[PDB]
Amino acid sequence: DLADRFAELERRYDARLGVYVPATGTTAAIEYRADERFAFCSTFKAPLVAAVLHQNPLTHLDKLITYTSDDIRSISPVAQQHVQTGMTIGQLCDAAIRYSDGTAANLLLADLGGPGGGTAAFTGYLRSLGDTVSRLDAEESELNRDPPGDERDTTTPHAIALVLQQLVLGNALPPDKRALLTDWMARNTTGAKRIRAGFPADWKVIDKTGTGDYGRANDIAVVWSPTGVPYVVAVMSDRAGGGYDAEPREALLAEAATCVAGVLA
Repeated sequence: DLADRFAELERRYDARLGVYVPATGTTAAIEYRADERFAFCSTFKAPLVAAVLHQNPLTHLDKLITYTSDDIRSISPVAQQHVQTGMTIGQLCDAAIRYSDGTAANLLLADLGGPGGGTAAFTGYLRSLGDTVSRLDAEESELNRDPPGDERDTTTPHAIALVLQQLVLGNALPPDKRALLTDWMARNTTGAKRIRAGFPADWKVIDKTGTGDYGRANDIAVVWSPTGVPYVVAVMSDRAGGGYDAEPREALLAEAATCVAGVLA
């Protein structure tokens, strides 16, 4: 059965794999370790942008945010080029999703306001959507440690898949805001070797990745069949057993996604 295939990927990659695909009118749910916790890594940046879209009118996307060198934390491919000029909220949303810009994500968290530099506001947003599992505790920083077993900054494939489904396919955002989220995810630059690589080229794929130490490698996606039928695919992985320096394995996520594609096609 399907569980056997995922368990075989775990054995082969020396990894823990989590998979969830919400049930639909056309498919039963796919679940493997779907209610086990995995580090968000950068996958929270997609619902983060949704929180920002939700909390403001769309005119807010043109608000210019300025910041300094002291705000550059973690890989920030876009934000590192605009220290002098600043970036709009919309530009930050773009960067946070499409380039996993950490500084962009921290500035969006700030834009949410409230305690913890926005991490509470973000978590409250998830709570609002019906997610009582996921939590963000910590801003982006390349100095962050997050050892296995710590519940901080974690979600579950089940929880994050239901969130993404509400955001992109459901009614959590009005259509004008929904379209921006979808488009940013559709033009992501970081995901070509994960879920995208497990689905035939005639499927549409939009996604948001995350990568971390302990071999952490995640991808959350919405896919559309060649006949236009959408599904949400969350695949999360780590290799806590190999320690801090365990290599993330994108191919694990591609191959999990291949299994999923088989069930859905």
